Amino acid sequence: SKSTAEIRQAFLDFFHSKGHQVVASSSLVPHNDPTLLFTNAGMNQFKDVFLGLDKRNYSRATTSQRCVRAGGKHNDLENVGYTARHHTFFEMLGNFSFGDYFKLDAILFAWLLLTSEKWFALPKERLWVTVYESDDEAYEIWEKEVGIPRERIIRIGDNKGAPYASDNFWQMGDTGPCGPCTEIFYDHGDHIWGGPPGSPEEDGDRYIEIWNIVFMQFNRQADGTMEPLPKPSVDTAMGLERIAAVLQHVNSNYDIDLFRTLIQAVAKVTGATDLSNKSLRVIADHIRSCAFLIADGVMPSNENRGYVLRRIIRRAVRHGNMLGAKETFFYKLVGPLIDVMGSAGEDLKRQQAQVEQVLKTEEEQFARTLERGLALLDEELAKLSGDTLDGETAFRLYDTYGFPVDLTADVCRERNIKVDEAGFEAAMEEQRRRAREASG
Ligand SMILES: Nc1ncnc2c1ncn2[C@@H]1O[C@H](COS(=O)(=O)NC(=O)[C@@H](N)CO)[C@@H](O)[C@H]1O
Ligand SMILES: [Mg+2]
Repeated sequence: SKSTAEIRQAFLDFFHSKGHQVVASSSLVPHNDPTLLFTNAGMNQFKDVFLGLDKRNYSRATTSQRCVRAGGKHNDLENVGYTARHHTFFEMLGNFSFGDYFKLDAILFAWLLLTSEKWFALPKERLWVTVYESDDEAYEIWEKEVGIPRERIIRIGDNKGAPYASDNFWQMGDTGPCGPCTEIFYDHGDHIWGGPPGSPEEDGDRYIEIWNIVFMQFNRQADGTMEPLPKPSVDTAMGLERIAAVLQHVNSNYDIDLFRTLIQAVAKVTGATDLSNKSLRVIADHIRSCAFLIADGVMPSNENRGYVLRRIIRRAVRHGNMLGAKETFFYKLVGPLIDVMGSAGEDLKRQQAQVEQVLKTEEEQFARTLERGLALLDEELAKLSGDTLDGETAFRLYDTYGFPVDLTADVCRERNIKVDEAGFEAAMEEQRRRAREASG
């Protein structure tokens, strides 16, 4: 089959022949907005280009952007380990048109790359597409120009039950370029639970969203009002891991080449006994986020981005501990991570030791309170009559043991236990008021 690295190459090449300028992936730290926690999409570095504020010598580009969706408007952290298609760290294979080609060529390029016997050649019967309800052009293009069956062109209205809370209307974040979009889904077939988009069981992992194609029409200014973009443009992202799963004839992103090997490296250093465990996937994912974030200059901390990183690190250590890790293990996964990435882990080779060091200190510190905190937790769980852990307990784990609220929640989740988040909030606010009183 085509390997992950081969797929990334083919994609960039294909769009290069179609006149797309290959641009280097930006860092996970976004200096284009301070507003933004981490790079969450390939279009981020081109945000101001779509607006017309930032000007380039190319009218189309193509990138393989590294993204972390662990925060803000794009937060997939809690999905990690429960689906076979979600990561914190993942790569977006995307093509961009700035004032150049619009819908017809955008859809044509996508179909060509996916279906062509000469490129990488998915079964046509398997593919499904979605369009925004109002998008008649897109529908007609798929139906007439491409030749897709009407039964497989699902229209999606503002179906999240707010104007337009739509899977087919994509917005950058709180502000920025946006517009209706069309998505390409692949059927991994009958054995997986799940139905097509717009269907009750649309969330299930059978029909996977491979490629989103956003027709950039509008800009969201500040206030809610939606001004038009100077020139209609195209923004697409195909998930490298998800398409690799299709091409490599697997169903889970965690069965693709680089995850097969990465999970084995996790089993080695944790003493894990079976390779089909939730925690192995979680750790394999988290090492990608943490290692790359640090390599891009994010130092673990208690403030802002550093804290999100710290949280992910600690959550990963917690899983390793559960698997039976006898000693510091997390930093040992940097090496194997560098191998299974190669071209894409460039910056990560430069600093390897700096990253291994940061990840080592971090785990070494959390381990100082980890197991004692887990005991505190287990005690309190037994005292529980109900399915909800009191907020005071959650606050104690945070205040004393350095357990981020979501980490505690992740532990309780595995036992069908909720954590009373209102109480945690109350306890947290009560300390801010004590700090405010004492300090004045
Ligand atoms: N958490 C995630 N883990 C793995 N892959 C993801 C994740 N989120 C998105 N992707 C992949 O990236 C693709 C694009 O993401 S998208 O939000 O739907 N669309 C966009 O980001 C638009 N900005 C396109 O420029 C998706 O189709 C999916 O294949
Ligand atoms: Mg989506």
